[PDB]
Amino acid sequence: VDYSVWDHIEVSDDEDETHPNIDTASLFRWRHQARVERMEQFQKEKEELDRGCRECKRKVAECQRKLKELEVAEGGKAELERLQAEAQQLRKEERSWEQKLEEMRKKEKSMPWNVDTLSKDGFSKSMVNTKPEKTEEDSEEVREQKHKTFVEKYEKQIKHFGMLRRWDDSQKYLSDNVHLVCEETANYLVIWCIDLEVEEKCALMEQVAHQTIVMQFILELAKSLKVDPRACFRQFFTKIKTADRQYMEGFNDELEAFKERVRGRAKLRIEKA
Amino acid sequence: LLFMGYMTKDNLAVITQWCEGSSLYKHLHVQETKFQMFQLIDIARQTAQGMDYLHAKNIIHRDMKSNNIFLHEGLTVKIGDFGLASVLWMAPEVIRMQDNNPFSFQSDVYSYGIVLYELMTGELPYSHINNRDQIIFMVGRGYASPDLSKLYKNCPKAMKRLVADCVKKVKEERPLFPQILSSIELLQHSLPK
Amino acid sequence: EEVETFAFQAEIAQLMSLIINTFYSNKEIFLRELISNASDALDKIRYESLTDPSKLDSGKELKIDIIPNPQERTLTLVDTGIGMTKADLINNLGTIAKSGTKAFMEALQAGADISMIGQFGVGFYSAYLVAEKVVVITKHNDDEQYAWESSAGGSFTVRADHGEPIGRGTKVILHLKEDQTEYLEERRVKEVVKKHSQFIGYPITLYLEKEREKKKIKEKYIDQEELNKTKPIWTRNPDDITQEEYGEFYKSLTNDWEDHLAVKHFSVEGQLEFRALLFIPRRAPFDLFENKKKKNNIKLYVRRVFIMDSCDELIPEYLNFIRGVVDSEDLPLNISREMLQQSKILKVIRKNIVKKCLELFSELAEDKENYKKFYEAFSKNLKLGIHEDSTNRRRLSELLRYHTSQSGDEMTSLSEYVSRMKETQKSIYYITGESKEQVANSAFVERVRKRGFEVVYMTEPIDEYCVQQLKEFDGKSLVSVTKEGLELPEDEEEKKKMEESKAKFENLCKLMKEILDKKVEKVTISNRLVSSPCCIVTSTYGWTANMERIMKAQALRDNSTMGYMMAKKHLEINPDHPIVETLRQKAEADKNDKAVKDLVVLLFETALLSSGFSLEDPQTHSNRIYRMIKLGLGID
Amino acid sequence: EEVETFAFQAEIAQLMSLIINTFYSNKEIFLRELISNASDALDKIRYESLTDPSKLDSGKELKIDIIPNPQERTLTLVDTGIGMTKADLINNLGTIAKSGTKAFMEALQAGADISMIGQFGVGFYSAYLVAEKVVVITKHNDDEQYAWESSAGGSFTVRADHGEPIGRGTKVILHLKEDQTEYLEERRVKEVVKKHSQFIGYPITLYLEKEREKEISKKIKEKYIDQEELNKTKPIWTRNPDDITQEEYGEFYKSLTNDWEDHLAVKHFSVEGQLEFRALLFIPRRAPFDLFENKKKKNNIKLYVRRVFIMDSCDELIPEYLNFIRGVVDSEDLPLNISREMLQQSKILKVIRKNIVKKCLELFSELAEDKENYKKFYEAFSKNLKLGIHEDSTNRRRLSELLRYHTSQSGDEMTSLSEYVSRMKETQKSIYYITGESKEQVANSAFVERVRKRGFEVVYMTEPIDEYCVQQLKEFDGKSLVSVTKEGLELPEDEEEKKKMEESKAKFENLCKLMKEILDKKVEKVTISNRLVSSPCCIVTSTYGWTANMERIMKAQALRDNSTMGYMMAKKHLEINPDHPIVETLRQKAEADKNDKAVKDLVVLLFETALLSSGFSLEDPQTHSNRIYRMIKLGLGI
Ligand SMILES: Nc1ncnc2c1ncn2[C@@H]1O[C@H](COP(=O)(O)OP(=O)(O)OP(=O)(O)O)[C@@H](O)[C@H]1O
Ligand SMILES: Nc1ncnc2c1ncn2[C@@H]1O[C@H](COP(=O)(O)OP(=O)(O)OP(=O)(O)O)[C@@H](O)[C@H]1O
Repeated sequence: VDYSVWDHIEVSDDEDETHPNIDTASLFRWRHQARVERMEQFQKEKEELDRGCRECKRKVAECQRKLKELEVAEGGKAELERLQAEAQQLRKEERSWEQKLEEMRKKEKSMPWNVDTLSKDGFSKSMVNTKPEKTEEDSEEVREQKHKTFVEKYEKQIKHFGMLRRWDDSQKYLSDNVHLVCEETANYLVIWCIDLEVEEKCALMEQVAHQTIVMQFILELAKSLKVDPRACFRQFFTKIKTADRQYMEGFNDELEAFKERVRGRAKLRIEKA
Repeated sequence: LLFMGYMTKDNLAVITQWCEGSSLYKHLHVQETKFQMFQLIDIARQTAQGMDYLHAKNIIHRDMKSNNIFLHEGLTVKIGDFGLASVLWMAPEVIRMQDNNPFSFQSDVYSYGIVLYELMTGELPYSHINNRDQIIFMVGRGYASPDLSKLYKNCPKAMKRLVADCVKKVKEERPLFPQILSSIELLQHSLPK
Repeated sequence: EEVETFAFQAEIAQLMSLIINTFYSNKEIFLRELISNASDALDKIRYESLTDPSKLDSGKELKIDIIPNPQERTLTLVDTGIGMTKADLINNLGTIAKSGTKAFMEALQAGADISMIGQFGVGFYSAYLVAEKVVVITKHNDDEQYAWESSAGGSFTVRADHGEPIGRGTKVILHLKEDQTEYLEERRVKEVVKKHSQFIGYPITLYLEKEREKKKIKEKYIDQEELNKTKPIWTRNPDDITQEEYGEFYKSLTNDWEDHLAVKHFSVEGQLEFRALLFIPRRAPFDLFENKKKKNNIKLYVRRVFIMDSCDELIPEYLNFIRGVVDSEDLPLNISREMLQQSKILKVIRKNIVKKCLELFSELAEDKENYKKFYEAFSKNLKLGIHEDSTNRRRLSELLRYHTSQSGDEMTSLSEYVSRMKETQKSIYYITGESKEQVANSAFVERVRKRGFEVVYMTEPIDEYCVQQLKEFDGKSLVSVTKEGLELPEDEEEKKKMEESKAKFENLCKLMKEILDKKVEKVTISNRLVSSPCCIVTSTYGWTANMERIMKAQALRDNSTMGYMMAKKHLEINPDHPIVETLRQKAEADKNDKAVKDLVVLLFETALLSSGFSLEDPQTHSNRIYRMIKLGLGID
Repeated sequence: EEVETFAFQAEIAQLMSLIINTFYSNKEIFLRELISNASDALDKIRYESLTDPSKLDSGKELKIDIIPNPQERTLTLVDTGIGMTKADLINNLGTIAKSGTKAFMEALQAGADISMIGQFGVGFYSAYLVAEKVVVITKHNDDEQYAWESSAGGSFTVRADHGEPIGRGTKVILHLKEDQTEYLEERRVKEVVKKHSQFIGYPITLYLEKEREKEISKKIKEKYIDQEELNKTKPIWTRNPDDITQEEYGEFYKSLTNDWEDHLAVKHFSVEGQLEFRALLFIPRRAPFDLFENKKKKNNIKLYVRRVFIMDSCDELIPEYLNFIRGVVDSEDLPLNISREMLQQSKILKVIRKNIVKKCLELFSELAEDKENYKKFYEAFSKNLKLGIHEDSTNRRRLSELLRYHTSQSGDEMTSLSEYVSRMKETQKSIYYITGESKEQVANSAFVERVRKRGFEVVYMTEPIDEYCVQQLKEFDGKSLVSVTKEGLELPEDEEEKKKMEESKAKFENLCKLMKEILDKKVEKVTISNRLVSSPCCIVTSTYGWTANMERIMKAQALRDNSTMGYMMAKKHLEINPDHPIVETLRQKAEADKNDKAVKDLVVLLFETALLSSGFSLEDPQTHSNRIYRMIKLGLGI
């Protein structure tokens, strides 16, 4: 409702405020040193004001004490009258020093903010994550169990990708559920496309095969970039949209080669059975 | 087969949003790169506006000279003081140290005027005297002023009055930047003449 | 005189028009505002419970439910907050620019243990940005159920609810217009709540019909809790948080399952107060320096509510790899609560964040292998910061690591180099090159490696920019071995050699200047080579051959002033090499010999290749090479 | 049933607090608001003049005056506008969201000829950002003047105004806060007016006293000076492009972007409909040195709505490669923010940018009709044009025709792709280009001799941006670009040369395999083809991998990922000229036996020289230098 305390801030290394003909690197110094020297003068004024306050307080304290002592002792009436005027002068000095104090307070109110006065440090704690690294590739142990768990839990998603044809929709839908991006997914896609051609569904095999071929180059390019495929798959369809003619023919020929391999493997499986 | 994959177009973006450039310095009078009226008037105008900028921000330079002035290939002068790289470039108020803080706007204008004199003469002020022991004496007395017999020929005479009234020691009548912009404006109008 | 004191009025119809149309620039913040209001209601009712638990005898759970419905084109937002009575239903939701949250907070001033979001009093009316009419059903513990309803016409109808009762809280139904039907999809609302109000302090629950029932049935509603799954970690005190919680938070923040290298947690207090959390990614993004990614790293939060993402005033560009969340208690916000009314508070936040980041980097230095990984990831950002921040260049300077002569293939800081530097020298010797082996053995390093001096290798083009500002270190100037006038601790025998060689080797050097007058502007003798006879050094002012190459091969570089900063080359002949001695012997016989100058030009071209310069016309070098090989094999 | 209708109300104090606090990010725009309102009053009175000129007896000029008074610390703003009566004073300046300008617009009476900048009714209260107490003095034609006054305390007073009289219009007085005193100085008001209200039709005249009075035959510096330098620029885009001459455009350009000379070319168009704006675009003669310094906070195109500044150029206003275009874009009816600093519907910028891009591309195409001016434009903006080729995927076809290069027969002048196509032989079906580092570097090279001897024209491309451009450009008028640096170059071939190549393979396959073994890792393939005449060996790159120039350009990039380059190598393929006597002189030497140190030495030397002549850079030049040095030693006799 009110923002009257955040209307005066002086940042020293203000990147946006500068001059084209003034060295920004060196301009950031005369602003900083000016801020520091202004703060130092302000602190000096504070400290001298405070000693002045206590010294005039002790002045008036001993002055009242001496006034009482002179009043108690007889014969010091003339000295008491002189101390009356001296005391009044001391009160004038004290009330003037309090005036200096409230003017100093007003100056501090008018003092623009800075990084050092806006906030003071609270607590900082730096933690360095020391955790084991590297991965393993094998057909057993956690990897096979990972295959089984992921195929059992997310059969619907991988099947719906198997029944997909559009690139942009595939990109968006995986971007919603990027967890599907993994080597195990590609392995099961290949195996179950093999199974589909074992069932002899040629059109369904091709529809599944294009989609299965999609992530093979994604995995290859992820290996090339040394970044997990979950972090580089989104751009792949941007590349295939802006793909050169040779990339188109390469995608087509890999698709055809994988189709022929799948057909041959399914024929061998049928003959064996 | 798996083939090679081609792919390409990974990060072939034009990441060249950066900059690099610097001419050299401004200490060309020793280098002896004498220039004409146009360049010196332009440099004086640009340094004037630059120093007025800090004068407005209440930032006092005081120690600004040929070694704290930087030229650049964009035909711009970065008067931004380098920080490290002297004598003979001060004012008598600084030398006497009457208040131990000569740091005032009039002192900065005095420094501006004497660097203008140095550049428009192409020579270091008080070149005839090269001994610090006597140089400190003169500036401690603060009476004499440099002559203007080594002016560069064929230029508007207005900056001769500008430097002459910039170097007088009376700080109360020393010219200030609000009229200094007018001075350089009439200088650049007087450039063709 | 006459004085007529009045009171300011407000045209309510025009005020509603302003709020609905020209007040908020993004129509999808209405959901954020409603979630904020529901969080305020929940905070109020939960605060009232600690004084007397009997308050919560209308439903113990505190939650927010979002119930889109495309069968009615309505989106329902139900919470179990405090609700609001008839007087509240009039004042709060009928008086524009009046907040019951502010009234509630300013009332206590002793139970300030809570911080509820809202001080303006117009946030609810942003609901009309997507819906023509809104009906509000609430039930306070003190009053009965009421049905607030309006269509932003200037009047609202309040009646006792004649429908299904609720235990407590509020029930906002948004009869959306046909233009905002995209807000009824799971993905859209999920995106909105994840972007703006995913860190609210209360569970947020969706409710959609997508559950397949076993086989043709799909009428089960999805009780999808995952809108506020991740909870604000920086709120909890760090001494109670291990690396596991930080790791889970970072993994959920990046939407990618990878760990984080290090985590910095700190806060400041005073007039400005913020609890900031900064993470160093384990690896670098593949598009860290792609400009199309703009700056989407550090997010500003106010009371666990998002305001603005990474801005150039929030964190400097070279420090855009470090990603985290910044949350503050008090800040001045725009009416839309999307920008700050004071620009320079962002700059102050940046000033503190940069200092804390540099302290984190300095802390990382102690761990050898971890700092090795961090350097191999972000040395480019470190050197870019050295170039950019003149104020922090000093702090970034000691974070550098380089291959050196005496370190094999391990990187050592400048502090280690100055530690191991011989007292006889006062300069840091560095070489700016292109490859590891290209600088490992080169004509400029022979003498230095012979005398035991160590030189710092700089194989990346980023150092070529960095070194222009890193002109000194610890009071010692940095000088390159590829520049003219290399200073070297000299010996009396060495200077005697030099002075006799200048007189002895004047004829052939002036001969080189005569034959090569427009290509080489100085030929002299110095101490740089042992096993090589010629090298091309650059003047002290100009561009190193590598520097010139980098400038020439930049994509967007102006060529008009490129010719200004051409390096002025300097041939350097190693007198101890037999080639130059025999050449001088041949020249002494005659200065007009064909072979003498056609060998001089070949030597100059080969040295130019050895010095990293690019040949103006390599075809001349190639064709002279084949002509000389023809005469070598004697086939004319 | 039990319905009970109420009426919406408001909290006036809180609403004032919101208006003062949470709308305007910059405290300086109070000046913009007040000047806009004064211009609104001037527009109202000017329109009323067209129906009745007898209501202008009190004041005839239409002027806006600012008179800072630092001694009193008040910044007045006088105007001879329409003024306000008692009812208008208490309604418009007393009611939030009540804007009498909108109501006046409603009473247009089939006379829609003026553009009235006011819709909200909150603009006036911006003065409380910097002023603690606002005093307003207005005088209508048919009413006595009244002295409106407030301090945003929720209550305002109206006075009979027995003070100084004014003929017409209003006079707002801002009693600035004790700290917001920086807005009295000439510099700040000048900057604010130039930034926001520089294009107001009515003359805004700043007033200040710093004149040095003449003294001749003392030291007087107190004399109010009238300045109109802050409104000298006049909107010309509001006129038709037919009656404006070139010198007017040049004057406006030098007054707009401060450039010494005039413009190179101008575009002045407008589109009418649901989205109406008049766009004026210039082309600077010389591009600034920091044009591509992208940390400059782009401000080239200034979006004006109803002659007042709204926002600087954003990424969506104009594409990056057109950042050199200087000018203004002024519209009439766009939804503004409550702060009047941006547009509510930001998706309309996606239409403005499309229209501007299309019209500026049409401007560029039309400008390519006079040789001298187009050459001057190209010399300074070829980098931008090729950047556009690289970036835009919708104007690439249109943008391609505006590209110039040196060719094999273009001499020292640049010629277009269309002209080369016109001079293209029917036997060839490709465009031949070379990507090197210099004109002379590619003028004579191992890849061009054979082609230049035959009947094809080659296109020289030397600037580093050319490679970025040509990676996106894949065809031109149905003719595909082919680089001479890349392997598998296709030329029209007769049967005689065909069988000559067949015998050449049958004779040199042993060479191919043997120096393939010699260059085990340094070279992938060794073959022979018609690319060389007087050069024995050249090395070409792969079909999709980066060429040598692209490799060098990427390895020179300051901010690049040194993990992606490693697999994106150039598959170097050595190519031999079988007619050169060198490659057959060692043919017999290797035929006698496979293992000879001499043949390996010459093979390595030739490979290194071809690498240097192919534009590649040596991994370690010291080895080449040392072997050259030893060879010179042996030749000289030492
Ligand atoms: N669901 C709700 N439950 C309880 N109180 C509510 C609810 N929605 C609105 N209110 C009341 O309405 C008042 C004003 O509503 P509004 O959301 O506009 O203000 P606000 O919460 O202060 O937010 P803002 O600061 O964004 O304007 C609030 O202070 C609150 O008391
Ligand atoms: N200086 C002035 N001269 C004449 N009329 C004025 C002046 N200042 C305000 N008004 C009157 O005040 C009313 C509008 O005031 P205000 O500036 O707050 O609104 P607005 O300009 O329509 O809104 P906004 O600028 O926020 O779009 C109109 O009746 C207008 O004539």
